Amino acid sequence: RAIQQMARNLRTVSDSFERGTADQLLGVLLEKAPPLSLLSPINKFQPEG
Amino acid sequence: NARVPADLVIVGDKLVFLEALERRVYQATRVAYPLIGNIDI
Repeated sequence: RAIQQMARNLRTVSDSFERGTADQLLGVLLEKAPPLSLLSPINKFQPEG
Repeated sequence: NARVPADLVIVGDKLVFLEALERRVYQATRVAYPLIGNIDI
């Protein structure tokens, strides 16, 4: 009972930052980018000025 | 002659270039792209 029970939570408890590397690149990739309807004339109202 | 990538659309019976030069030229800059003129009513 000493062999089977730390291969499943340091395989599953040392891959937590392998549950760490998608949600801090959309909290400022989803916390440095707001909304839409204005991009669309970010290509219909500004080349020359 | 030289091969050049451009789009050619057939309309009626005439093969015409369909150029929308806003990207290659007049781009990211300070020139008035014509064809944006104004009308008065």
